[PDB]
Amino acid sequence: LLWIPNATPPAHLTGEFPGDRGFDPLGLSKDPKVFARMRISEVFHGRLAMLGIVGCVGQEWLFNKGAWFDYSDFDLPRLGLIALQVIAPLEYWRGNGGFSWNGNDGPDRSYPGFDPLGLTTEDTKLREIKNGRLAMSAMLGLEVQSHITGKSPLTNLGDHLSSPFTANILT
Amino acid sequence: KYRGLWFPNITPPAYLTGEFPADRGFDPAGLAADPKVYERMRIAEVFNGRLAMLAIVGCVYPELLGNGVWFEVWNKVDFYRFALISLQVVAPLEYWRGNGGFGWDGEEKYDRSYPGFDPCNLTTEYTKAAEIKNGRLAMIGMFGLEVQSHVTAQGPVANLIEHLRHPLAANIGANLAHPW
Amino acid sequence: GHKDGVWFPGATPPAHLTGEYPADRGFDPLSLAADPTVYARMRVSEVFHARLSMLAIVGAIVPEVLGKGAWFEAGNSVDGIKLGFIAMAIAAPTEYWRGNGGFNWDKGAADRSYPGFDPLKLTTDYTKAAEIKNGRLAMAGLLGLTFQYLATGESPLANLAAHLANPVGAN
Amino acid sequence: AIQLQPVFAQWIQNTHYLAPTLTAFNLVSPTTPVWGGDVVSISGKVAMMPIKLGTADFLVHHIHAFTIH
Ligand SMILES: CC1=C(C#C/C(C)=C/C=C/C(C)=C/C=C/C=C(C)/C=C/C=C(C)/C=C/[C@@]23O[C@]2(C)C[C@@H](O)CC3(C)C)C(C)(C)C[C@H](O)C1
Repeated sequence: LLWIPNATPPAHLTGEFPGDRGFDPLGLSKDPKVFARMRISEVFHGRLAMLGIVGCVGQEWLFNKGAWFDYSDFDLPRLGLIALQVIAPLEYWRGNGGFSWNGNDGPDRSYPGFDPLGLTTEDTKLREIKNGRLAMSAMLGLEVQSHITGKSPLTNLGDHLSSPFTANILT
Repeated sequence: KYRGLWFPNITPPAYLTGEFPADRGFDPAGLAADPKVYERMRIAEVFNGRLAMLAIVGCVYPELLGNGVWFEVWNKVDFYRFALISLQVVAPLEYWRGNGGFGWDGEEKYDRSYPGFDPCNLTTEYTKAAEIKNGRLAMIGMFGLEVQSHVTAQGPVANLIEHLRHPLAANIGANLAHPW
Repeated sequence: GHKDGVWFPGATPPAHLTGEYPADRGFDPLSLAADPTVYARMRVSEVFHARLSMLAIVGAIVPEVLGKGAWFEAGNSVDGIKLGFIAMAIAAPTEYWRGNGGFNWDKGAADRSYPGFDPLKLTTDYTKAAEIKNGRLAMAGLLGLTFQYLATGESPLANLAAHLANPVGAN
Repeated sequence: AIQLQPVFAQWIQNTHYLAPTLTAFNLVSPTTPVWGGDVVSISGKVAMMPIKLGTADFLVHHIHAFTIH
């Protein structure tokens, strides 16, 4: 499984860890420990992006709140202060690995074991990674689309669906 | 003695073995590492819990009956008389609870956590765990009531009914986004 | 092992406190430091609470001396929410780095209480025991400033100006 | 007198009446007048109109639950 026809798998990535399709052209994960951190960061960027994309489409589609780039409604420093106070111990404990000062105890800091239904395997890890990459792509799309089309992403989908050959990337 | 833990893959403290009801390996702040304190903590946990269970029914039920809200009771009721008369009534009862009996030296050695006031012989090491868990739930609840009292300034049944009627316009997010 | 004495005339030190760590005066009636791993953490927290209190009791007084109002009038002179947001946004990396003992994912194993910032080489046992001593004052002081403002309602320095001209009739 | 109000069914009725504004957004009017609103009347005669529930509705409903059980 490769990202283009036969680009020779770069030797830092062999194919043990899920989501390997032999990419890494810049060789950013040439060292094993930086690869380890990159893996954490990939899955975490993924999971946030998936919440984010559901967030932005859901608020405009399902809850009729309006476009996601409208921020004039609420006071941003207040939400920021609240959000940072709430997120601080949770993002410390995640990075830490637990609650102790020397804390590297207990669970894994990428897969901490919050599965009631017991559905964690290599395949589901791959599925998580693949949906994460798609969501990251989508979230980048939303930002760039917001700055080029100047209107809501569902409005963008409306314009492509109405007339795809006239309304596309060469707007 | 298999027992569950409060957080997935953690390891329990070594002084929490499961020897006592409703142990879930939860003492990160190490407040029960010494055994004699763990004895008192155990009595305190059951007693704070029992009082929170009484409190939370006491707070909810007169508001359900339309007799008033629990944190507004002190404009119809004088606090200082209530608290004087209550401490007069409670004092010999609390005394005897801590004492272990009526005698000056304890004498009639009773359990000060689990006396025998049980006519149905229902006491097991399971019902003990149920009493603890219901109590912990009520303590968390009474914390909720107090914070909700300050933030929303309405009663708890009113707070529930508001969430049910307008779940998006009456929740912690919306109530803390505004000055409150 | 207590050369420098104890908190109460004839008191026995607790069993976990054996005069080994700085500024131990054998004071733990609630036995919060019985577990050693917890006491290791407790030590760092006390020193940090101490170092934060000393910058705070200065910051509550030294502005007032230069005629800027008291500490409870600082809300008039700044935008309270906004500075609170930038404080939380700047504390987030630096507190994480303090806790992690470095910048890398897999911890650092630097002393996270006493990191090594000392170009004057004053790091001695006396100074460690004076950090905590001056610290315990400043915490007690800050506990005063709050309770003085709740019982009175004038400025901190005004309460001192009262007590010299009103020894009997201060309380 | 001593009221027994069917508060769950009232809650459900209200939610069904407000549905066209959030939870069934692309719908114009609610599914029926029963949930609330105005009287539909063809010529003089009433086609449909809101059906309100109170103590009497509570007792009959619990009689129904009894006889089915
Ligand atoms: C792998 C590799 C390479 C690469 C790469 C690539 C393509 C990287 C791409 C990265 C990418 C594309 C990362 C996106 C993340 C998006 C996130 C986390 C956003 C969350 C956003 C959230 C949490 C949104 C929140 C909100 O929206 C909500 C819900 C409502 C709004 O009202 C308010 C806000 C906005 C707050 C190289 C460099 C090419 C060579 C190397 O060799 C190997």
